[PDB]
Amino acid sequence: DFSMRPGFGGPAIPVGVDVQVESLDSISEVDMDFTMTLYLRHYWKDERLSFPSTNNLSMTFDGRLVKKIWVPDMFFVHSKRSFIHDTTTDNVMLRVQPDGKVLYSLRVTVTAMCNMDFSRFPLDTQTCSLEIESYAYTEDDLMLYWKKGNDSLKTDERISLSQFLIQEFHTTTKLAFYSSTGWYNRLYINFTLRRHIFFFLLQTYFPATLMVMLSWVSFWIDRRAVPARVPLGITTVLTMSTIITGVNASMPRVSYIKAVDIYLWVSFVFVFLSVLEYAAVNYLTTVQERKEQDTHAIDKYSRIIFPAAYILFNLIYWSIFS
Amino acid sequence: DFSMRPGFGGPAIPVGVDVQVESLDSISEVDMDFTMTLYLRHYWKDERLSFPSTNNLSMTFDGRLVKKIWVPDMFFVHSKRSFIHDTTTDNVMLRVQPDGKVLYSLRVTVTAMCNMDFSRFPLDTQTCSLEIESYAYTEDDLMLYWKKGNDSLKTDERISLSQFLIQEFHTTTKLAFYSSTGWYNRLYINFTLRRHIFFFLLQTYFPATLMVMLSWVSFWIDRRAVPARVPLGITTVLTMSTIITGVNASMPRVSYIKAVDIYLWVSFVFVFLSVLEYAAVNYLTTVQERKEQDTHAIDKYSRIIFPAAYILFNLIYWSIFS
Amino acid sequence: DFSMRPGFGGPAIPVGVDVQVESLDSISEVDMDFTMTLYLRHYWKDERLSFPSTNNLSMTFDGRLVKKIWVPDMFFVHSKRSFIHDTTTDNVMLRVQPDGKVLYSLRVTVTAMCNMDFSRFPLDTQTCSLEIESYAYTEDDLMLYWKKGNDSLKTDERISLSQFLIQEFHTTTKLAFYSSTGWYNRLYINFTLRRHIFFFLLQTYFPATLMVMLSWVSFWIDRRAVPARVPLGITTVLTMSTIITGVNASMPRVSYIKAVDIYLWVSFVFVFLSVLEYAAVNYLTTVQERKEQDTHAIDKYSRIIFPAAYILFNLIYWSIFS
Amino acid sequence: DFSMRPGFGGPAIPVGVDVQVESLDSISEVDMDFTMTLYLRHYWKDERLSFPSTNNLSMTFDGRLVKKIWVPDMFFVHSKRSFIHDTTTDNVMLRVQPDGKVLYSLRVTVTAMCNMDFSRFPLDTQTCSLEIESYAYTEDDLMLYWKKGNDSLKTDERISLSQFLIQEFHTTTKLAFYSSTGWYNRLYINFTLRRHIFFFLLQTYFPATLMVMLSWVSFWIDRRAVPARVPLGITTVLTMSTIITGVNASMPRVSYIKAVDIYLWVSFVFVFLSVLEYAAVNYLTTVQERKEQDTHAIDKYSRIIFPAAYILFNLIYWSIFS
Amino acid sequence: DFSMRPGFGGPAIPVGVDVQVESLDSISEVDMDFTMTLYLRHYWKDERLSFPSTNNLSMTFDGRLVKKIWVPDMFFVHSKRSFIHDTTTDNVMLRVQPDGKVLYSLRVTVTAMCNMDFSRFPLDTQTCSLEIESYAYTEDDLMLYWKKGNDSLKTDERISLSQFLIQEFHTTTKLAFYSSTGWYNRLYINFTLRRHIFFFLLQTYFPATLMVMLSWVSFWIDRRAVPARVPLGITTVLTMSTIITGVNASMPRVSYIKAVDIYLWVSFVFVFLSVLEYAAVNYLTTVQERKEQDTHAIDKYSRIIFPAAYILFNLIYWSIFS
Ligand SMILES: Cl/C(=C\n1cncn1)c1ccc(Cl)cc1Cl
Ligand SMILES: Cl/C(=C\n1cncn1)c1ccc(Cl)cc1Cl
Ligand SMILES: Cl/C(=C\n1cncn1)c1ccc(Cl)cc1Cl
Ligand SMILES: Cl/C(=C\n1cncn1)c1ccc(Cl)cc1Cl
Ligand SMILES: Cl/C(=C\n1cncn1)c1ccc(Cl)cc1Cl
Ligand SMILES: CCCCCCCC
Ligand SMILES: CCCCCCCC
Ligand SMILES: CCCCCCCC
Ligand SMILES: CCCCCCCC
Ligand SMILES: CCCCCCCC
Ligand SMILES: CCCCCCCC
Ligand SMILES: CCCCCCCC
Ligand SMILES: CCCCCCCC
Ligand SMILES: CCCCCCCC
Ligand SMILES: CCCCCCCC
Ligand SMILES: CCCCCCCC
Ligand SMILES: CCCCCCCC
Ligand SMILES: CCCCCCCC
Ligand SMILES: CCCCCCCC
Ligand SMILES: CCCCCCCC
Ligand SMILES: CCCCCCCC
Ligand SMILES: CCCCCCCC
Ligand SMILES: CCCCCCCC
Ligand SMILES: CCCCCCCC
Ligand SMILES: CCCCCCCC
Ligand SMILES: CCCCCC
Ligand SMILES: CCCCCC
Ligand SMILES: CCCCCC
Ligand SMILES: CCCCCC
Ligand SMILES: CCCCCC
Ligand SMILES: CCCCCC
Ligand SMILES: CCCCCC
Ligand SMILES: CCCCCC
Ligand SMILES: CCCCCC
Ligand SMILES: CCCCCC
Ligand SMILES: [Cl-]
Repeated sequence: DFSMRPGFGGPAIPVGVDVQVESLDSISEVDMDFTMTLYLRHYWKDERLSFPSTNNLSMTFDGRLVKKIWVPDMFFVHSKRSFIHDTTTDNVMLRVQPDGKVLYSLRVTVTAMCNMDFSRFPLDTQTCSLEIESYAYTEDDLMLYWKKGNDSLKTDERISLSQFLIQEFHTTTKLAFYSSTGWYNRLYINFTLRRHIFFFLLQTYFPATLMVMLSWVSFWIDRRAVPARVPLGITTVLTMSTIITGVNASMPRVSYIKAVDIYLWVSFVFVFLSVLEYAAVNYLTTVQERKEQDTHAIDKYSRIIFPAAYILFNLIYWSIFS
Repeated sequence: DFSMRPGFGGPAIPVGVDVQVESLDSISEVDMDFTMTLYLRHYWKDERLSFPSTNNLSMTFDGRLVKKIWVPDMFFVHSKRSFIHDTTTDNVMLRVQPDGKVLYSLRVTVTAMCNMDFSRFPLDTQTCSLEIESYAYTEDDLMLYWKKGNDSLKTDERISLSQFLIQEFHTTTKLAFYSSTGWYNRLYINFTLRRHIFFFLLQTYFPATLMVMLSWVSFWIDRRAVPARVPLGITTVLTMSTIITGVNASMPRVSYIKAVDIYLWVSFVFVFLSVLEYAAVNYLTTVQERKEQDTHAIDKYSRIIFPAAYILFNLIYWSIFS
Repeated sequence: DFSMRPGFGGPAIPVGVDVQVESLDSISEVDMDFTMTLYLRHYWKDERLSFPSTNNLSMTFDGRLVKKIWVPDMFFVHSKRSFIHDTTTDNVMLRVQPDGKVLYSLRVTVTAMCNMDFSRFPLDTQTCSLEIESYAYTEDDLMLYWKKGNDSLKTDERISLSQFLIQEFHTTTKLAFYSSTGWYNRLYINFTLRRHIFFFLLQTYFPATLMVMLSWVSFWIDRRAVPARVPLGITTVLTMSTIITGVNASMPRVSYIKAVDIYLWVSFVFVFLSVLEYAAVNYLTTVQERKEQDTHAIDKYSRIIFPAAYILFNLIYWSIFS
Repeated sequence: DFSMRPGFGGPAIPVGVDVQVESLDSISEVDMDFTMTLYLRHYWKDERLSFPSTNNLSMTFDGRLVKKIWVPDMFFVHSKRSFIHDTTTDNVMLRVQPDGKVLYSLRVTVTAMCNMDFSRFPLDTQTCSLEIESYAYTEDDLMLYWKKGNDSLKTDERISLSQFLIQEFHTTTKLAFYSSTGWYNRLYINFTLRRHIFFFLLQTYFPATLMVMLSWVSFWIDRRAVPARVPLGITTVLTMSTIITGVNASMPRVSYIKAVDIYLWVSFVFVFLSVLEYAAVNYLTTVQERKEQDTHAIDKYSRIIFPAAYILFNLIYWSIFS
Repeated sequence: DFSMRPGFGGPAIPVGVDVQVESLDSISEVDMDFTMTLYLRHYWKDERLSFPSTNNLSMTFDGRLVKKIWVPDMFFVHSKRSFIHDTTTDNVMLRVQPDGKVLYSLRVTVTAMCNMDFSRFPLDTQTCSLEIESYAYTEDDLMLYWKKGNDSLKTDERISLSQFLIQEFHTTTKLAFYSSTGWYNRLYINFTLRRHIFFFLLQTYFPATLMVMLSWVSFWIDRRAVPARVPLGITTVLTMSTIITGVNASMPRVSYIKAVDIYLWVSFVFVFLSVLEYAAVNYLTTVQERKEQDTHAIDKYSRIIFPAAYILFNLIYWSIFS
């Protein structure tokens, strides 16, 4: 009866795992998941599978035999969807040796949930993992381990992504507990991710800075030229508002506060204050004309104060986000 | 014949349910649904499943036995789509004890319809539920209950969402009736949802307020400077219209009136009225010049009246939506 | 042989239908279809299904028996896609009575084609239907009818949609003909749909109207102030063009002429004419100065003529679309 | 052995086809394909299927018999995806007559590749086709033809599309050759498509034309009014650029040159030239003032030359695209 | 036992491949993959499949026989998803000759990963490939080759794409190694891709260039006209910012630096510098008036220097990207 595991009732059966990674097919920021294609290999010794031959060499069967014999039942923990490839036929392999050591191999694609924090965007780093576990059998019945330690993971040379950079592949293990079912062995495949920083500096942190620098030109124009100093500021407000909407249309769409939002909103406040400045100046000059019937003090102070505050802002901001 | 339930013809069979929640995979606002992955467990006593062993301990089978024996038929009420995971094999478990107490377990993902009201957006709170029912059998044949009361629900520590905050998981039960079929027992899994308010305050309720404040600067400029007071107002109208279209491009897309729409439209009316104000002033000054051949009264009254009305608006608005 | 219908060769077998509607899952305007989840019930009398019991009460089987016995073959006319739910097992029920009266029940989701006319958008009303027919058997072999007349349809209390309002559920029947196959009986489920009008009035018919009102302010400014009357009109053109593009980005995307398009284009023409007006005025004043070396007549006539024409436009427009 | 065709080894078996079209479900411009739902019927005479009855009338089986007997193997040439409907059961019909004439019928949806040329957009016309072929058997084994000539195609009265107009359904046949396999018979279903022209005239060819007409107003304003003639032109440039981006956001997205692109770019050049015109005029007047210390000739020539060139452009353009 | 290959234990079985390409269904730039539909053919000699007939001619079976006999197990290396077509029945063919030479044929669609570099966009060229391999058997058991060399690939005459141009189809072979499994034979189908350059020149490299040319007009306007030279520059900044956001909304969405980005950002810097220029000029004139109580030198130098620098930029840029 190939429904009972090898060594039933006695000690747990040692099953060993080997993995090779093919590709990383996609990543979704809004749904917080990633998709991967890999090869998965198993090993064990079963005597009901022995045969009399002198060759001392393995012999090959396929998926049809897999539905007759007994086989492990690993599954992917914290997955959203997976499948096994089937063209032009099932991507399954089964090799059987004279002494009874089986090898069993699959090709699969998995989508796995990854929790991500965007508060430092775009200067963040994300960490993700793939988890492997047996579904039905506890650690007293089935024992699970990496076949050759840290060397039981292999990775493909052309694995790439359009939005990210990948580094630091390694394996770990950990024991897990379910309250209604027991203690299970679990294996992990970990890696790290990062973005192209110097592109975001030019896409977002550059136009805003130029706009704030453009609002300071007003302090050097003659206060007598009202039809020239009034339209300049409000057009500058318009430009900055347009920019803040273009950046939002090109970003992934997240609804809590991010690093880049802070910088843009502060630049906006600097440009709004410049408009209030000249309104004060105009009003004071006008009441002086009325009272009686050279650069203004507020102009020659603004020319110093505004840039220095912006410089202080930048120092603190980049001390916090580094 | 494992087509007749245990206890056929006599009294109803008691079946008990246990649940553990894995993840919340996605939420759709336009279609009004959510997607969830969970583990589902059942329990009962059947004597046709007894076997002679002294061990007083459970013994394990899998999905192939499930197609031979009799098994409950629960289903998900008010679901749009669901499925059972099958890699690397069916995520199914079956454990059978010497006295005949069966345990049966599945891994599944469900999308369930949730009715939502957006009239208070973005200050709303949404309530959603998952419902479990037997398809074929009434309460006189099958009896359904939570195995250990309020403690029959377990939830994962890293359950998270990018747009929402989750709280208040608990269980309830209720009897249900179909007119052509009878009375059935139903179980419920309830929870609550909310948004990040202080992000929306800065994304939407901040730029508009600054714009209305910018339209008030006009009352302090000299009425003699026509080429300076005329372009200011119409450029301010342009800026506010641009803003009202950016917010609409970044929101989920709903076609009845929402809280945030009201605030934006009222700000728009304030800016339109400021333009009509100076047109009155200009016309009156001009006819005075013609008649005959200092700040105007309407200017020095507007400087008080406009801000006070806006303050009254804000008081009432936040008294209504709190 | 359960491949021959009950009453083969003699008279047609009467089969009766009962329906209960669960939810309306989605609607697509571009592809012209809707998606629905319902319960579907059948009834008939078959003697090969009789059994000797005294109970005078029905007894329950499930989907496995359905593959052995004979069963109707209804299908959904003018559907694009459908399916039967299968978690945690097939959503199928079969109840069999001592005298041989079978009851058979399914849970299904269907997407059905609905032809829609958008010429009156957004003041339109759409009518849609679900059609049920037997695939293989003509009216001389199988007879199909509603079990209890108008009362054979039941509907759920919380059926809702985010963009529409639903009303007027009722049933009808009609005989249908295929040229290569014969006459068949058909059943229908009809209902009506409508939009939230007073939201569209504020989203689209309000900003344009304010813009046209803003273009009339120019007639009251002094014709001597050229740098003040020239930029006003062209900025107003810019604002109206921006608005006409935002509305188009927020609508469903249809490529023939709709009611709302007409109103927007007419407003655009009014604003373009205002610019041509002042160009005439300026030119005439200038040639007068040249000839020789008070309000202009065209100004004081425009102040009356423009609003009156707009009022005439609105009267006719709302007499046509009501 | 129902694996050998009727008439094996001798002459080819005549199989006849009949078709009725239900709906046209969708069209994709970017991927260049369309999706269709239809009924497909076959006919032939097989003697291994004869039975002794006097009725001289056909008798009905279904899909389960289809898996036992022999049946044709038609397939859809140049399809991307297809399927057969299966709710509430397989949409399959089989009718068998006393003399052995079989009728066999299916309901299916197909997506078929259609090659399209967009160079004349939006004044184009597209032609598409559906192709039917036998997969395994050459013209010496299986003979394929339309059952009743041009009358073997039927079409539904409410077939409609939201973006197109459909006309000219007819059938054709053609012999085809594969180099590694042989000569096969092929059947075709052809039709024609077109757009709503007079909507595109108003959506795209109208605003641009008004803008070019607005740039000509500048020639009639007094050259002495620099602060009035300078902002007019550059604001007009801004408006035209905005328009050219809105049209691009509402079109299907194709990356070679189209008819409508040409018209928009030429209008853009006309508006840019108007700005250069006044710059010349201003410079010449200024140097005249300097030299010494009425309408300008370039103004009164532009008033004639610009409109006449635009009229010439329109004549040629509509002579080419008609 | 048709589970052992022909020639088991002795020498490897020679299997030969032939391919014909139907269509190229789609391409995704963000996910870096392409989708293809093709016919795939195999050949070999097996004696357990011989039959006694004099005809010296092949005889036809179908997919049902394929599940009984032994058959190769090729698969698609570096694929994301594939499938075999099944309407109206499995697209499978099997022809068997008196001497035992089998022919076996399939119709399939595959999506295959293609690594792409966008740094030269839009002047890039991409190279892609399709790879074929045996899953279970090494080169000592199964030998794989192209049936007729370079002539074993055929391609369809109407293969086309909406965004690209296709050229250079040819075949290659290469031996491959897996560390846990052995050496395998691999076949390749290669081709080349390119874009429509002269469309992108007009869509992107034309408006920016005109804008930079428009910013140079300012050097020829009289420095005394402040209300005419100040609004011109800031409106030009606004126009250029708008343009840079429209291009980004119409491109595929990639997050590292591309060729076209560089050109746009440099144009932006030229327009910002023009505004700073007149601010210097105005300030110097004003202090001169104050000191004392003709074209400026910076104006007549700018008129030469700005265009020459832009010309130098273009020379270098097109020397680098050619
Ligand atoms: Cl971010 C934005 C506008 N939005 C664009 N899309 C959605 N909201 C905004 C927020 C704060 C401030 Cl200070 C200025 C601006 Cl313009
Ligand atoms: Cl909300 C909008 C424009 N739209 C943008 N997308 C769709 N409509 C609008 C509505 C009312 C008022 Cl008072 C002002 C404006 Cl700008
Ligand atoms: Cl509706 C549009 C521009 N488009 C925006 N998206 C696509 N086209 C338009 C059409 C006619 C008139 Cl009179 C004015 C305008 Cl602005
Ligand atoms: Cl069509 C476009 C801008 N784009 C908008 N989306 C993508 N590019 C443009 C092209 C040529 C000319 Cl002469 C003027 C303009 Cl504004
Ligand atoms: Cl490209 C962009 C704005 N963005 C539009 N969408 C996203 N960012 C920008 C970047 C650099 C410079 Cl110098 C100018 C501009 Cl306007
Ligand atoms: C979490 C602090 C946000 C501060 C935003 C300030 C915007 C001017
Ligand atoms: C709105 C501007 C008011 C300026 C007042 C300045 C008083 C010192
Ligand atoms: C932000 C500028 C403040 C200038 C204050 C000047 C007081 C004399
Ligand atoms: C939540 C961190 C806010 C940091 C603000 C920094 C302002 C310079
Ligand atoms: C339901 C009341 C809506 C009021 C909208 C007012 C817009 C100015
Ligand atoms: C359009 C402005 C008219 C202003 C008239 C004011 C009469 C008191
Ligand atoms: C909204 C301002 C009204 C001002 C009225 C002044 C009447 C003298
Ligand atoms: C439907 C509620 C409208 C509330 C309007 C509040 C205006 C201050
Ligand atoms: C079908 C009549 C359309 C009229 C459009 C008029 C646009 C100014
Ligand atoms: C382009 C404006 C011309 C105005 C001419 C008016 C002649 C009565
Ligand atoms: C649309 C306004 C026309 C004004 C005509 C005035 C003729 C004296
Ligand atoms: C096709 C109907 C056009 C109606 C135009 C109404 C103009 C007032
Ligand atoms: C194929 C000719 C294109 C011409 C484009 C001209 C744009 C000004
Ligand atoms: C940039 C404008 C220069 C105009 C020069 C005109 C010489 C006839
Ligand atoms: C495009 C207008 C050209 C005008 C030339 C005038 C030469 C005196
Ligand atoms: C490729 C056709 C170009 C036609 C240009 C027509 C310009 C009037
Ligand atoms: C990799 C060099 C980028 C240079 C960008 C310059 C933008 C002004
Ligand atoms: C912000 C403009 C300052 C110009 C100073 C020029 C000194 C030579
Ligand atoms: C970019 C223009 C520089 C002009 C310098 C002029 C120095 C006299
Ligand atoms: C990474 C290549 C940068 C090339 C810059 C060229 C500037 C002319
Ligand atoms: C905004 C500056 C105000 C200065 C008041 C003296
Ligand atoms: C004259 C003060 C200049 C300040 C520059 C930061
Ligand atoms: C808009 C203010 C009008 C005042 C009339 C006296
Ligand atoms: C002079 C009146 C000022 C009012 C500020 C709200
Ligand atoms: C646009 C008005 C023109 C009037 C001609 C007398
Ligand atoms: C003086 C005429 C006013 C007209 C208002 C509609
Ligand atoms: C742009 C017109 C220039 C005329 C030179 C005489
Ligand atoms: C005075 C010339 C007018 C030309 C109109 C096309
Ligand atoms: C921007 C030009 C400055 C020149 C200083 C002499
Ligand atoms: C007078 C100098 C002109 C320079 C044109 C590039
Ligand atoms: Cl001025």
